[PDB]
Amino acid sequence: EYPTVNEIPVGEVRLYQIADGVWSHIATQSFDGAVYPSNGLIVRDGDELLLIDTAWGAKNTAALLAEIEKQIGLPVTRAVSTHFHDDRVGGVDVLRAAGVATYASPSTRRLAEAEGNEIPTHSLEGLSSSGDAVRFGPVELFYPGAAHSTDNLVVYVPSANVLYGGCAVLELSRTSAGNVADADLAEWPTSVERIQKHYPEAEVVIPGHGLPGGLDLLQHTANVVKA
Ligand SMILES: [Zn+2]
Ligand SMILES: [Zn+2]
Repeated sequence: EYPTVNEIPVGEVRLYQIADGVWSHIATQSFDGAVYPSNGLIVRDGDELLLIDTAWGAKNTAALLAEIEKQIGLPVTRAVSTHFHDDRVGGVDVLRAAGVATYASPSTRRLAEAEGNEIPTHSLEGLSSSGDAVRFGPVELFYPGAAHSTDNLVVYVPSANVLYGGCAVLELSRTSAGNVADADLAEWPTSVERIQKHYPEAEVVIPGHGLPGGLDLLQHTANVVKA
């Protein structure tokens, strides 16, 4: 009973319990002639919440904050954007106005600015080269290399062995790689292989869009991109 677009009223957000102290957030947005869902993550960080990614636009991100307060009731104090596109940074200004400290890699921040997308305030150090990993409260942030975008990060939650792939990871039902305009199609299968090798104990894998599954999403992603 993972929410899909037909279950999510316009401008609304649903939360889904992944594990103890780990939720995904699902919202929908228009893109290229269709309505897409997209996923973000919420992780308990002590007495606070760590947010991964906006809910794709200001409206959705406002709804996300209201839904978190209603369902969980701990303050969101920090947010990480996993790449520079609007399903990851669109809503940063809302998060900042709400008192959330926003974070992204230096590369994500530079690309966001160049694209005219919203810019997270704070730079994440130690993610500049492929294979780099840093701890950020209750998660590990990992830079696997260029894939969906040159800057894309993935997020691992050690307590629950949850791998959040963002848009570098495709849902099983995906037939195409989606928006490849900023992708490195040559490097993407290799970046996915670095994810597979780094997180062999992953039990849940959450794509940027659509249904969670297992490690199979990673192979499926490699296969689709190769084709
Ligand atoms: Zn993207
Ligand atoms: Zn996306």
